[PDB]
Amino acid sequence: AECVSNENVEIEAPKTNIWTSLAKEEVQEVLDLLHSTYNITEVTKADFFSNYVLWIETLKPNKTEALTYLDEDGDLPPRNARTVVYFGEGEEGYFEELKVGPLPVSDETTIEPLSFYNTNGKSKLPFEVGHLDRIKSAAKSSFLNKNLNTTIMRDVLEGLIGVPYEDMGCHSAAPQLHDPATGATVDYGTCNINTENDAENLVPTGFFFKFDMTGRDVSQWKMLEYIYNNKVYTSAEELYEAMQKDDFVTLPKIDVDNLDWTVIQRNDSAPVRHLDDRKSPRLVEPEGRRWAYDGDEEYFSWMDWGFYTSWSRDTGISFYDITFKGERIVYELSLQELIAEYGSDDPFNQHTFYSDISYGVGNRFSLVPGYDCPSTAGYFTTDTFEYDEFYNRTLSYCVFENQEDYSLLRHTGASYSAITQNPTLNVRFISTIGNYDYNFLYKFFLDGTLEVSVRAAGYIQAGYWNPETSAPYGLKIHDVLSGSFHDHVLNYKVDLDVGGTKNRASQYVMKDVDVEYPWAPGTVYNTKQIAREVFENEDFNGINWPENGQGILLIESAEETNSFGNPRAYNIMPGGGGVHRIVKNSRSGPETQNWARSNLFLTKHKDTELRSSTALNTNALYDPPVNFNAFLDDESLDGEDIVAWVNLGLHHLPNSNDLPNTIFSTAHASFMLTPFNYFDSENSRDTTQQVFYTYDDETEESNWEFYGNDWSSCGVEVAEPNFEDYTYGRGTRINKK
Amino acid sequence: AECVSNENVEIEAPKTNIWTSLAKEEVQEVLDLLHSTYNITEVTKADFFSNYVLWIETLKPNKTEALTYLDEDGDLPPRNARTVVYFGEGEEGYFEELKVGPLPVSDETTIEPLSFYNTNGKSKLPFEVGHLDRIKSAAKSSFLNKNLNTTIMRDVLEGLIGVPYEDMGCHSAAPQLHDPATGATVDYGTCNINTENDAENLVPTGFFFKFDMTGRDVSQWKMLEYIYNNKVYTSAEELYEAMQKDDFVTLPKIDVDNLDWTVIQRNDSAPVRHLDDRKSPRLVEPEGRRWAYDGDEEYFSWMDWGFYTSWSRDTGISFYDITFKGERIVYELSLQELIAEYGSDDPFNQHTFYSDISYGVGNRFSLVPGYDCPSTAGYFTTDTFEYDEFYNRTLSYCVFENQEDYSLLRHTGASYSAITQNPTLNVRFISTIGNYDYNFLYKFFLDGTLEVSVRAAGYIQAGYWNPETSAPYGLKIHDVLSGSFHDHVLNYKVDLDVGGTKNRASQYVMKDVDVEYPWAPGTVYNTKQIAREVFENEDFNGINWPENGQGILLIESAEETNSFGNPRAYNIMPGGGGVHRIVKNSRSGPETQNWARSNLFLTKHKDTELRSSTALNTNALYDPPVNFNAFLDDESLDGEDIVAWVNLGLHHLPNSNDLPNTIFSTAHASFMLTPFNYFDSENSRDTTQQVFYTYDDETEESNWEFYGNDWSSCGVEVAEPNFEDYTYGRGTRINKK
Ligand SMILES: *[C@@H]1O[C@H](CO)[C@@H](O[C@@H]2O[C@H](CO)[C@@H](O[C@@H]3O[C@H](CO)[C@@H](O)[C@H](O)[C@@H]3O)[C@H](O)[C@H]2NC(C)=O)[C@H](O)[C@H]1NC(C)=O
Ligand SMILES: *[C@@H]1O[C@H](CO)[C@@H](O[C@@H]2O[C@H](CO)[C@@H](O[C@@H]3O[C@H](CO)[C@@H](O)[C@H](O)[C@@H]3O)[C@H](O)[C@H]2NC(C)=O)[C@H](O)[C@H]1NC(C)=O
Ligand SMILES: *[C@@H]1O[C@H](CO)[C@@H](O)[C@H](O)[C@H]1NC(C)=O
Ligand SMILES: *[C@@H]1O[C@H](CO)[C@@H](O)[C@H](O)[C@H]1NC(C)=O
Ligand SMILES: *[C@@H]1O[C@H](CO)[C@@H](O)[C@H](O)[C@H]1NC(C)=O
Ligand SMILES: *[C@@H]1O[C@H](CO)[C@@H](O)[C@H](O)[C@H]1NC(C)=O
Ligand SMILES: *[C@@H]1O[C@H](CO)[C@@H](O)[C@H](O)[C@H]1NC(C)=O
Ligand SMILES: *[C@@H]1O[C@H](CO)[C@@H](O)[C@H](O)[C@H]1NC(C)=O
Ligand SMILES: *[C@@H]1O[C@H](CO)[C@@H](O)[C@H](O)[C@H]1NC(C)=O
Ligand SMILES: *[C@@H]1O[C@H](CO)[C@@H](O)[C@H](O)[C@H]1NC(C)=O
Ligand SMILES: [Ca+2]
Ligand SMILES: [Ca+2]
Ligand SMILES: [Ca+2]
Ligand SMILES: [Ca+2]
Ligand SMILES: [Cl-]
Ligand SMILES: [Cl-]
Ligand SMILES: [Cl-]
Ligand SMILES: [Cl-]
Ligand SMILES: [Cl-]
Ligand SMILES: [Cl-]
Ligand SMILES: [Cl-]
Ligand SMILES: [Cl-]
Ligand SMILES: [Cl-]
Ligand SMILES: [Cl-]
Ligand SMILES: [Cu+2]
Ligand SMILES: [Cu+2]
Ligand SMILES: [Mg+2]
Ligand SMILES: [Mg+2]
Ligand SMILES: [Mg+2]
Ligand SMILES: [Mg+2]
Ligand SMILES: [Mg+2]
Ligand SMILES: [Mg+2]
Ligand SMILES: [Mg+2]
Ligand SMILES: [Mg+2]
Ligand SMILES: [Mg+2]
Ligand SMILES: [Mg+2]
Repeated sequence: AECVSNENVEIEAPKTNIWTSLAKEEVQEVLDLLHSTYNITEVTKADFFSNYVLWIETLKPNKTEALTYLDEDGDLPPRNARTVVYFGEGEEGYFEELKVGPLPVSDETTIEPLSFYNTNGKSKLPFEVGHLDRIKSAAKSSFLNKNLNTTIMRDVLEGLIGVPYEDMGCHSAAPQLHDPATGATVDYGTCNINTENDAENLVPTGFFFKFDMTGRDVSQWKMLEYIYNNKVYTSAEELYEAMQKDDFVTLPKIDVDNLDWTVIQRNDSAPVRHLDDRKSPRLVEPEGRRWAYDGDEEYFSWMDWGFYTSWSRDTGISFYDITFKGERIVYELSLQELIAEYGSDDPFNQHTFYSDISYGVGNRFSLVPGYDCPSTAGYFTTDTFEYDEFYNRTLSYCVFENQEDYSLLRHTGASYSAITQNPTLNVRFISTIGNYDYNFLYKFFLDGTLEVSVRAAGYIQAGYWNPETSAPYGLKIHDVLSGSFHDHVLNYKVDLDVGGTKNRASQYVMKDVDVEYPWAPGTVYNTKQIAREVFENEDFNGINWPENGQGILLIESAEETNSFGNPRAYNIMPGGGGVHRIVKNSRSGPETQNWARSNLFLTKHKDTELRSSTALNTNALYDPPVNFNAFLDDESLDGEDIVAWVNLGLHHLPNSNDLPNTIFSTAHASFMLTPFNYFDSENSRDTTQQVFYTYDDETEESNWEFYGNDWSSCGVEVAEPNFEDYTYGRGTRINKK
Repeated sequence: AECVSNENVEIEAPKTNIWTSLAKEEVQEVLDLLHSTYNITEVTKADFFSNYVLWIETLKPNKTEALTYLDEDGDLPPRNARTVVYFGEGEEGYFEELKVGPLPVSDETTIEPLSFYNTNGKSKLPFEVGHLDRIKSAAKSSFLNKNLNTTIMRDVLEGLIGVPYEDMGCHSAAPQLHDPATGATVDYGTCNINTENDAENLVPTGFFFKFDMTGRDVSQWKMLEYIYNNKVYTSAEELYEAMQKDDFVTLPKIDVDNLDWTVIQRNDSAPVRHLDDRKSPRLVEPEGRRWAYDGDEEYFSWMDWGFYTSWSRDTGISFYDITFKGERIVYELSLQELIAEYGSDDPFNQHTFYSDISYGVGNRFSLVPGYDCPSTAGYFTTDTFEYDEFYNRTLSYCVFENQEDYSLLRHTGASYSAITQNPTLNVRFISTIGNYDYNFLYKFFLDGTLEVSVRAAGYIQAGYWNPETSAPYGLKIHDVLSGSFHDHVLNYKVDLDVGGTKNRASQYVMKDVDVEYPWAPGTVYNTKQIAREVFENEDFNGINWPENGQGILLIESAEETNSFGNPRAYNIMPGGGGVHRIVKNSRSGPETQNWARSNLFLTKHKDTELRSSTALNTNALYDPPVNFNAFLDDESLDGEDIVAWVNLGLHHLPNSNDLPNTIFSTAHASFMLTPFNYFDSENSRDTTQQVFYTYDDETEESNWEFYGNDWSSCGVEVAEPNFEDYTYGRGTRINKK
């Protein structure tokens, strides 16, 4: 017979999602007010001397006002926007962050400089250290074409590289290099062979350059150097003349006629593996979906968990008010930043230290149904605003229930077997940022554990292989290609509030010790002990996971205990990828990413310490809007609202197993938040997704208790995914405007 | 319409499984020959002065003869049995290992002392350090009853504990403590309250004792001490008299009337979570099974992988001749040992250092269909022989194809999206050894990566909570219960043969370094580099995973390279649980478990270094059959057949989340073996389980390429698991005898 079908369930959220992105109408009201207050130019007509709007987004509520609303019948917090506007109308240009609110627009609405979350106390970001925005990108591109497409440079480039200028693409290293001592801003760059399949990163040419881009007048910008085979030339003419001499060394050129090694998808001439003409397995829901949601509030419930989601252009998804069995465990869980920091012999890769939130993690592409998420997933639409357009992104994140490949627990003994299944709620989004594809997963378990993970895939940023200098910095993975060495590091703000806001952070340290026991006087034993140590103060050094795993890190309630006197706690448990930066002192990130140097940091919660990086950090090398180290000022954590800033990372040394692409299976990092004396007992025991088998010794009869789950054979339709809902591109745009 | 069904596929193995367990007929021939050669007593009639047979199993072939057979058209290696026989007919008793072969029995068959794989050079294990076999267990049990069930001790026990002798169970700590300097063998013990649900480990009484069990004449065995509240009494009478004094302290007694906190299975009075009245998700195979097997040879194929399995009483499953795309990567992969080493204030837990292979990992229970493995799993029968009976164990291990919850790789760019699914082959067995349930998984990926993992669940071995002394060694997790601190450590023999047997082991060390580049003279940069270092010699210290993950460990072919000159290699990549023992010098395991002190060891392959522990190790504290450290003798590894002995572990400090049972989700350890320059490229690209989506900019049309996989909706039957095949117990026995 047919399996019993049930419909998807919707619920009403306990409260309003006060963290949600601005509605289209709210964005429009703000943009309209900006246009009536200032002389705003459309981005498509703008230059460095115009004013124009970049960003308009929710300025999220402060925590005390949010908690009063959620927990104590408080007023809705004010609805405010953060906007970022470039002002070029003055003697000097700058970006300024402005607060617009409250909303909706009324006679109470104002526009004010906004800086409370910037540790440097400034609303204004100087032009020299400005955002690499559409206007600056276009200016740089035009400048490079002006220099590289001369009669002489066309000849130089074709001579060295083997293809004409039209067949390559030249571009600039990030971040830019502004020197506050001299005022100069310089930048390096390289060229890569053009491909039809987005594989430019696998065909770097080894031709480099350096330019001065100081000031808002591009007529004063100048090429400083051309660099090739580790030699520096101070003009096109010098390099051209050097190339005419008999002693000139041209390094091996890329074979542009044979690029099949860069292609990801199956060669349909390839043999099929045995049985690969059968479809692989599918997850199904025989009795329908087991999580519920409020569509308007983006509030989700599953097996006694509840939470709200929010979306930003900078970072993608965040979670607020994460509750389990009716108690908040985490106020805010939010990815903060992702860096990719390269080491190299060459002046492009050695100057690459990406801030992915500067580019945007939340302004990318839809998920591919059936492949990126299981076919049983539900999909959600989010939005952003950039440069005069509201972007609606369908299939932006997905929610699905997995059946994990192992049971949650079991035991066999005393003539019974008791086994509990392990269904999990899963929230995923994937951000493809140029060459990289980052896969973010949040996995919730029946006992109250949550696992946060990331996997990376996509094309690597390789480098040109110069046998004389490249070997310390990468493996030779193709004829003229190095797998350039880099660190990925990701910061998560984990605002645990265990048994209320007032908490303590502690560690149980494990050690071997020699002891004598009262029951064997005089006999020394080498044994092992625990010792609880309280993290009394913010530690500038952060916390690194202990050698040989010899410690357990807790966030404890300051006052609440379980029935046996233990502080209610959650354990922050590292999984794979518990690594931080190798490099200590980067010229490409002196002060911009100071959270990335230890595994984790504990701080006192502050509304002014909203975020560990900003989209405005990356080029502001010495005076970024947020210098994370400002948070670390030795404050007591001993009965305080604590935030853990937890890092995941990978030291990536690409090899053959990264061509044509890196794989997600071995590029993985995760951590868990797991109850530790948070209850009196383990709290999955109430699930019905378990079996109790008993055997009677006398009667020789077995009994199976399935707790209302009928495992009898039944028929289902294995449904086609919603492929028709997937359209390529970075969201549907509506110009405002 | 209905999904297209296909039948399970069977294949013929390339060769015979020369590692397989003895057939019933082979065991019978050996037992018959032992009975005709020696005076053998049935185990049920045996004592310490009898001779009797314990074990009869395959003595696996040596490696060179195996490889000649597999690869070079060699003869089948000789078919031999290892037997272990207790001989008590002499002046002193001992166990002896004997080789019986070749088989089948003929005039060529002999019986010889067997010791080549014992580093101590002995076939004979003295009685004092003997196996804790059925005969010795029975003698100890009888001795304890003789002492503890006297009129005086019945009164002492009821007075201190609160229930009569009939309502408790008293038992001995493992290992025993034999002192070679004096010849004495002693042992500690405790008592636990009897339960109906195998939860005795949650109700330890805090009553301890110590006895001398030296020699084969039990009439000379003597109780030495009773220990209670950290006080030592040298007789029952002394303790009884102390208990009559007004100043005697009786510690708080267990509440035996309220033990519901020990119960695993659902309380059907408990509320149901929202939507838990719907069945959780199921994995299905819409087009049938995609792995094949040879049922007689226990040879398995999946997506270009091949391997044979073997089963032993000591360790469970092993893998031989693991091939990927027609090349052997691993000759032998075999779990070797699992230890559980406790630290405590009390003389039971402090003297607990289990060797789980002494008890047997491969002589346990069947898997529960649908719960222990997915419903799409296939199940396999294995066998053992112990104490006159051949045991056939159905549902002993399972094989299934998972769909992992994340794709293997993807990329979006240049108007396409390319995503590859991540189906994996999975081989599981579960060994429930008393209180512990160990879940072993071997997971194979499309690119040639394999992941080895373990998860633990079941009841903890807790201890009595004495407020005066217990706190350094555990948390108070119930009214009179400590979560005793312990290490789990597991050893795997990983005989990688990368591009042949002759290999090198290397590490790429990662470090930050200050450098000056030729293209910026005089400017110092702090960057990062790699350096390849060869492990030239066996290192007595072993290898511990590097701080901050700053290294990659390889097994390289000595001679074979890929097309870019890199040695073909596999990377041994740690996942979670990359920990080793905390304790350094245990009185309960001085020389018996010397592999457990570092994360991994590399040695030169030897047939005499078959195994890192034995079932005969645990009580032989100073002179075990195998002392692992004997393998570490500074031999060159620089172009040699290398074996990696890889450890997984957990430092377990039980908390509330371990009552009533530990959970598998957070008690996890794993490592991966992943290709590293082993090919020229990443080798999943030929799978059909991928999609290539393209978008045409001009025509505004999308195209989907599914490589022959039809995702159209189709009907399937979701089948009932084979629950009828699950019978409780540790295998069906046939007495031989
Ligand atoms: C959320 O909490 C933040 C941080 O406590 C609040 O920040 C405060 O915002 C006000 C403006 O609304 C700032 O006042 C301004 O200060 C400048 C500089 O002295 C002064 O010139 C202006 O006239 C104005 O008074 C205030 O400095 C700032 N506090 C901090 C510590 O930076 C914010 O108001 C809170 N948000 C909401 C919605 O309540
Ligand atoms: C597999 O390899 C092992 C290790 O190389 C071989 O072990 C050898 O086994 C023979 C017995 O079959 C041992 O010979 C005996 O030595 C004793 C002691 O000196 C002697 O008294 C006996 O008369 C006999 O010669 C030999 O010592 C042992 N080698 C080592 C290094 O321990 C084993 O034979 C191989 N198995 C197969 C099936 O070929
Ligand atoms: C607005 O700025 C533009 C130049 O960006 C200028 O031409 C125009 O006069 C300004 N508008 C007003 C009303 O002054
Ligand atoms: C580069 O110069 C060539 C001729 O010298 C011209 O045809 C082409 O349009 C130029 N490219 C760009 C992008 O300006
Ligand atoms: C496809 O396979 C053919 C034949 O093996 C090979 O020559 C070619 O390089 C492959 N093409 C691509 C695009 O991968
Ligand atoms: C965003 O997309 C959703 C789903 O298609 C739709 O309901 C909503 O109206 C869209 N918003 C706008 C203003 O386009
Ligand atoms: C075998 O041993 C038993 C004692 O275990 C003894 O009674 C018997 O005489 C022995 N058999 C022979 C044939 O000597
Ligand atoms: C213990 O002694 C009691 C009486 O003193 C007796 O009834 C019981 O059978 C004894 N138990 C055992 C296991 O010998
Ligand atoms: C079952 O639930 C009842 C009511 O909550 C409780 O009193 C009892 O202790 C539970 N029993 C078991 C066996 O867990
Ligand atoms: C072991 O069990 C399998 C499967 O039930 C069966 O085919 C085989 O005959 C059994 N072996 C013996 C000798 O009982
Ligand atoms: Ca907090
Ligand atoms: Ca602080
Ligand atoms: Ca080897
Ligand atoms: Ca050696
Ligand atoms: Cl300012
Ligand atoms: Cl090339
Ligand atoms: Cl949906
Ligand atoms: Cl302590
Ligand atoms: Cl700066
Ligand atoms: Cl011997
Ligand atoms: Cl109790
Ligand atoms: Cl089966
Ligand atoms: Cl090197
Ligand atoms: Cl010994
Ligand atoms: Cu990478
Ligand atoms: Cu444990
Ligand atoms: Mg909205
Ligand atoms: Mg009011
Ligand atoms: Mg208002
Ligand atoms: Mg509503
Ligand atoms: Mg506060
Ligand atoms: Mg067999
Ligand atoms: Mg012959
Ligand atoms: Mg023969
Ligand atoms: Mg056959
Ligand atoms: Mg050899």
